[PDB]
Amino acid sequence: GIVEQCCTSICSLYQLENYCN
Amino acid sequence: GIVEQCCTSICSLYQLENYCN
Amino acid sequence: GIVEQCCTSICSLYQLENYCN
Amino acid sequence: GIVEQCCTSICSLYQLENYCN
Amino acid sequence: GIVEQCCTSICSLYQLENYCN
Amino acid sequence: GIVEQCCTSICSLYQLENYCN
Amino acid sequence: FVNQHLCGSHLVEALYLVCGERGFFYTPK
Amino acid sequence: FVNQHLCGSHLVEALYLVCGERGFFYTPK
Amino acid sequence: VNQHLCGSHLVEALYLVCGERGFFYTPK
Amino acid sequence: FVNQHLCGSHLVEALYLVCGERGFFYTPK
Amino acid sequence: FVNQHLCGSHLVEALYLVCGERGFFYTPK
Amino acid sequence: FVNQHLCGSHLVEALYLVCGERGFFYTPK
Ligand SMILES: Oc1cccc(O)c1
Ligand SMILES: Oc1cccc(O)c1
Ligand SMILES: Oc1cccc(O)c1
Ligand SMILES: Oc1cccc(O)c1
Ligand SMILES: Oc1cccc(O)c1
Ligand SMILES: Oc1cccc(O)c1
Ligand SMILES: Oc1cccc(O)c1
Ligand SMILES: Oc1cccc(O)c1
Ligand SMILES: [Cl-]
Ligand SMILES: [Cl-]
Ligand code: NA
Ligand SMILES: [Zn+2]
Ligand SMILES: [Zn+2]
Repeated sequence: GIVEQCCTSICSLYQLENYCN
Repeated sequence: GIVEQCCTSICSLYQLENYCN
Repeated sequence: GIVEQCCTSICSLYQLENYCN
Repeated sequence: GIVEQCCTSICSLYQLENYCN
Repeated sequence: GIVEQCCTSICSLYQLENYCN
Repeated sequence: GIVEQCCTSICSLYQLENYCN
Repeated sequence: FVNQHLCGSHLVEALYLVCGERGFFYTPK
Repeated sequence: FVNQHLCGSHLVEALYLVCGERGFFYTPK
Repeated sequence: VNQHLCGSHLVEALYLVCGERGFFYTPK
Repeated sequence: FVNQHLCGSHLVEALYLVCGERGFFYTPK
Repeated sequence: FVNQHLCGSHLVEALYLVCGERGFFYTPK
Repeated sequence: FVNQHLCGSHLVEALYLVCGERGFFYTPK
């Protein structure tokens, strides 16, 4: 999930863009 | 929308729960 | 205290309400 | 209260210290 | 560096002032 | 300054990037 | 409008605390 | 009253940093 | 508690990255 | 300890939202 | 004045996020 | 865990408050 993926290591803006509508 | 409803007047936590999944 | 209780485990908003005056 | 005093004009850190325990 | 200096032990506001322009 | 430019109109993250080191 | 931008930033943080595990969809317009 | 709601959010974060171990009382009354 | 704190920063980063597009936050 | 310092910062924001008009007292000690 | 104070608070957080490793200088005046 | 990143987020907010009109510099390296 997003926490599993982004709280262990830092997510870039590209990875975060994945969640935009 | 949530903006029109909650940025013009304060929404309580109960009103905000309306927007949860 | 609140720190001992809510920083070691997650406090729900219901639990936090106890610290309101 | 603190809101009237500090949401109209900016309160310095010294002024905010007035509200510490 | 600020990160090495303030992310294990808490830096007081007094110490943080060293990083102001 | 950045305040004059970005507190009147919303600056996108692309525009803000111009202020990075 | 910056005032709406700033208000929405606080709205998302409130939704995060209220919704918890349920999560939420945030749609401006 | 939303401007005041947003302001208070920042006020408590400033009080937290300024007061440190002393703690603080927030009473918007 | 670490994940809860991280999640708070995540929604804020999502808000800024997604802009008027909005976003979907689903931890479960 | 910075981890407690950071946790306290979020706790204060949660208290602000849940307590509303009532206000609250933050005394970590 | 207060509106700008609050706006700046969010501005620095956006700068921290977009600038990442590079860092940044924040000069309001 | 992303501890340094979260720490930085809070340092930037404290620096904004502390430094005021002088502004500040943030270099994570
Ligand atoms: O991986 C993360 C976690 C929190 C904020 C962020 O920008 C990135
Ligand atoms: O009406 C609102 C607007 C922003 C945050 C919040 O908790 C409520
Ligand atoms: O247990 C906690 C700690 C920090 C914020 C929060 O909402 C709950
Ligand atoms: O204590 C509260 C207040 C408002 C909403 C909620 O879920 C809990
Ligand atoms: O007057 C104010 C209002 C909000 C935060 C702050 O540091 C000062
Ligand atoms: O040492 C620190 C780290 C983060 C915020 C702060 O006010 C102090
Ligand atoms: O124009 C702005 C002002 C404040 C925060 C932000 O992300 C953009
Ligand atoms: O639980 C946490 C959160 C942020 C920084 C840290 O060192 C620990
Ligand atoms: Cl604001
Ligand atoms: Cl944190
Ligand atoms: Na780490
Ligand atoms: Zn704000
Ligand atoms: Zn945090």
